Amino acid sequence: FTLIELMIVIAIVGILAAVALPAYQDYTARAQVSEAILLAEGQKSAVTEYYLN
Amino acid sequence: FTLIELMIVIAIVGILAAVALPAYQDYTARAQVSEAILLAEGQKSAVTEYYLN
Repeated sequence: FTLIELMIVIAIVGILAAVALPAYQDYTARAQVSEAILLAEGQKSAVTEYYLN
Repeated sequence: FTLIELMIVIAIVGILAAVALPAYQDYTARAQVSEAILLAEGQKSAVTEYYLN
């Protein structure tokens, strides 16, 4: 008898595929969301520039 | 794990927008306040001119 050793595999086979993937496509999103933010960084002072002058 | 690298961005994203902007719209004001002063410069001697003669 070994099957419970196979059972535990197929328990490992059914993986979670952690929410630490989709919370980190949401924070990979935070990466390229930031890529949008880093654009905004340029306009921060330029928009400001119009706003002040 | 990298998120603290994203955290620190969004700490950089929330910028100060330094008071060295509004203290220097107040001193940009000092520029065009001076533009009013540089007008006054002409009247300094002309007002004086009436005052003396």
